[PDB]
Amino acid sequence: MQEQYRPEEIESKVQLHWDEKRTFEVTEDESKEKYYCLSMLPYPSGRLHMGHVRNYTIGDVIARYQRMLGKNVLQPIGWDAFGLPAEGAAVKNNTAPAPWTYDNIAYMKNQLKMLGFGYDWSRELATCTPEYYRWEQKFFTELYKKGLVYKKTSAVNWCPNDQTVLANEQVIDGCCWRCDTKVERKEIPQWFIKITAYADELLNDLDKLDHWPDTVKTMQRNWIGRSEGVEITFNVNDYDNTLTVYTTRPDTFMGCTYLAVAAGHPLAQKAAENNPELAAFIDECRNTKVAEAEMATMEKKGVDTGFKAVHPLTGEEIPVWAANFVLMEYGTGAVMAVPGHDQRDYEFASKYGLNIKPVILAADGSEPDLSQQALTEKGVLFNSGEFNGLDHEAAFNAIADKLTAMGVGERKVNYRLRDWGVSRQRYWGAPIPMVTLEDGTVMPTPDDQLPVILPEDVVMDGITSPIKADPEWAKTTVNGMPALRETDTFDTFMESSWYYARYTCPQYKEGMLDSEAANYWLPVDIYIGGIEHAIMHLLYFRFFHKLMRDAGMVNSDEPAKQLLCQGMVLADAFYYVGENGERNWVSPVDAIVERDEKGRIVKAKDAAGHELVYTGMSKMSKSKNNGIDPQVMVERYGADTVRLFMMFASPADMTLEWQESGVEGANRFLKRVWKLVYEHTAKGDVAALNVDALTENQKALRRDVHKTIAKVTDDIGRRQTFNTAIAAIMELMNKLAKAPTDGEQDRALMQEALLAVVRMLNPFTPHICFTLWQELKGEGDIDNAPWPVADEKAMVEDSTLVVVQVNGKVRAKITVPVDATEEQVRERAGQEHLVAKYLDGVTVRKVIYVPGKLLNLVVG
RNA sequence: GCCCGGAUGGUGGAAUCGGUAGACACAAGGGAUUAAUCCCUCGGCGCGCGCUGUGCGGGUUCAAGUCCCGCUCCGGGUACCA
Ligand SMILES: CC(C)C[C@H](N)C(=O)NS(=O)(=O)OC[C@H]1O[C@@H](n2cnc3c(N)ncnc32)[C@H](O)[C@@H]1O
Ligand SMILES: CCC[C@H](N)C(=O)N[C@@H]1[C@H](O)[C@@H](CO)O[C@H]1n1cnc2c(N)ncnc21
Ligand SMILES: [Mg+2]
Ligand SMILES: [Zn+2]
Repeated sequence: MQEQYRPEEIESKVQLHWDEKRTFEVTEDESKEKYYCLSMLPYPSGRLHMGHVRNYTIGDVIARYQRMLGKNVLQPIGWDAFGLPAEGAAVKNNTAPAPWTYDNIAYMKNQLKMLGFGYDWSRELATCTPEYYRWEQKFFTELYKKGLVYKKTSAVNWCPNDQTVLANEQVIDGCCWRCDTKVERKEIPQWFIKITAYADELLNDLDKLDHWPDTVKTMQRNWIGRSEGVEITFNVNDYDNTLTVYTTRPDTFMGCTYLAVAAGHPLAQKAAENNPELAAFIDECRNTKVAEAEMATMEKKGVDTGFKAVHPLTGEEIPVWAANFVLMEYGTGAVMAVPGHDQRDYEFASKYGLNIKPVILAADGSEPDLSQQALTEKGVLFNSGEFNGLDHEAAFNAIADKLTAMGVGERKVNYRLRDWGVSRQRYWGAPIPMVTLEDGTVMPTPDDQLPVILPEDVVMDGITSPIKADPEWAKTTVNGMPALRETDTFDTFMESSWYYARYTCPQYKEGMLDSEAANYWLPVDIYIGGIEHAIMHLLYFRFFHKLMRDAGMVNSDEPAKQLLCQGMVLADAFYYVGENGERNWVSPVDAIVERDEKGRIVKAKDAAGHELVYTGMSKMSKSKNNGIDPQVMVERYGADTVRLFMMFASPADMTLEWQESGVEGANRFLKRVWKLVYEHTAKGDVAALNVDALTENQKALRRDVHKTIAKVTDDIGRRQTFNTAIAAIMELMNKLAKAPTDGEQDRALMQEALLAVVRMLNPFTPHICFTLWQELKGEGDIDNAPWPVADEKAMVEDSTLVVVQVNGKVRAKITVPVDATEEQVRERAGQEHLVAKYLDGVTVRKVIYVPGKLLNLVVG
């Protein structure tokens, strides 16, 4: 062992030992107890950033911790290879998307190995290979035959000149980010999977997931949005077709003064032939972007349709209106509007001067005041004909039964959750196995023709997909006649919805899953990822597990037992507009900045000379070009230093703002650990520790060693608060530094401490601890060595601290024996001069005493 | 807009079940050997003391960073970024 700590010589040597001896490669061992520690697989963007490093350091800490407890730990790593960013970069760099992705996988694999995460590299998966996507294609065709797949029309962003589908990200400030023209909605047929079939199952099973956080669960409940209500049907005067509308407040039905409808309705098109102003409004709604954010934020405009719907109960003609806020997707694409008891409809009725009818009494039983706002609260009916006097429950059922009896109404469970649309029209994705014959009939691709392989060797113009551009690729022969297979590709969430299952048997050529291997590992014990995936991915993740369960592939009802949603690693984001209106995102390292007195950014230039637009802090990504590469810091300070800093800076779940300051404390700390072991082991071997032959200084030191083990085991195991665990070890290291190591009992005690401390740091800093474990002469490799257990006899306290307050404010602190009564604490508290100062000339009104913790004397 | 989080010294954070606010670190200042290491000071205002202090305004309690009511600002998601 050298005196100086040199990471460059140590770390690469230890990583080679793990690869050659195959330390973290594991099989389905029936003797050992299993632990599946899963981190979410990355998109191969190009470089890693500190967002990636935080995610995988957390998982490797848990995987190494659980390994030391004596369990067969599976920590897999793969690649979510398909995606949009591969296509844009391929055209820009003059390559195909396939080789761009494999080079990024090659680069990032090296970075992960250099960081030294104990992964099972034998179970590696690239989702862009046909070995992977063959089984989801096979699963999709099986899903179609069960009746869980269907085709329908859906709104899509469409740049009209180029004639290509754009994503939400590619639209910016109205116009399209490539060319100068406004983006429009286009109705296009697409494949959907019936996730709403499993709506109640996904919703109700959140109760069983007790080890998931309430942040994620409450978000999913509100996303699914189950809702029991009534679909009311209407007739129109000079129009044949009926208008059906959904509502959760049928009690307020007698106060319905008008009806609102979305722009893409048959009634709106019928009326727009004669009416020129309505025709102008419908063509304006093309510019409405496909996103809930910009749909709600815009001003709630509208125009009168002209047609008059007949209110079934009152018999009154009410005007139909067009509107922006009326979603085509949610409900029936049409609503009853009660402005008297809905804040959205009140604003609409106030603007355009529609009738505002009050039909619900206030809490007191008096008529409502609707001069300022609507009365959203539920109550007793008035101004409702026969339904007057009824409460909310009776009014709901009475108007439901009436409209059911009339035959223009029905009770229905409605979900906010829509069906999962999986058709994309880009190249770099798994092809959808569906075939349109010469007949005209559409049917699944047969089993002999699976997998429908995507051709990797291609050239891309940028506008159209090469598989779509070439008409020869689509050709095939099914049922003894020509046919055209689907050129649309899958959503990238499809590949990430079952990758966790495929890790159990990735080289299994027989089917989608080997059930012996799958049921051994599954369900997942801990699933670590971003809070960014709270809803979207995690809902598909769960949904897809239930489909595989119903297929008879897996036993468990839920895929993951525990979820650890780490906070986002944030960073500043800057950009300047290019020559042809293209957003060039500049990195914070390049950007020269002039700050405010408070800290906020005011101006923003770069090295060249562009006025950069500051878009606040945001998550690190290649999209906004604000990711910070760990390769510089790893080569400077070492992987262990980088890893330790990410865990020490903040607790896992909390959102971190990235900063370079703090890294030097981790490097200095590892030098202090190295120095203390160097000075200890240089003296030589040690004697056997006599437990009951120690001084009070030696007894107290050993108490702190075992108390740190109890804290660090709890902080990692239960709490996942790694910053408090690392801080607890830093305290113990400072006490061990000050402790003298002269005699036999001192060095015997120092052996026990250093063996414990090196084991507790092994999860965080595995490279340095592997080296130090051999120098302390421990049994075998540290990776397989057992986790330290605290001794209950060693941690016994003789006395306890007690704080002495006077009217809440602290005046004294005293040491008192553990087994001590309230009177004994009061007597000791009286002897203190700072306590007795505020007790003179005043009476003790009340005495509060927390056993062995606090005393608060309330004084007049 | 809607849903879910966050705000604590110059800085990242600790206080685990309402009970000592600032552990453990970084940055800064000064000292001590002669880049590296070890010491000292470190929320604010006026001392081996007193008041005050956890984004802003109220409230409950013997006691509030923690619980309650009303806001501000900052982040995540918002169905084609992954
Ligand atoms: C399952 C599948 C849908 C996952 C998908 N392939 C994916 O997300 N790929 S990835 O490359 O963007 O990320 C991989 C992991 O890293 C986390 N992460 C990313 N950015 C940050 C950040 N700024 N801060 C913290 N964590 C981040 C992210 O949540 C994920 O767990
Ligand atoms: C309180 C007065 C009645 C009120 N006016 C009402 O009918 N509300 C509908 C229902 O009560 C609620 C369910 O979430 O959303 C509304 N709703 C139903 N479909 C849609 C849609 N497509 N778009 C926007 N909101 C909708
Ligand atoms: Mg602050
Ligand atoms: Zn365009």
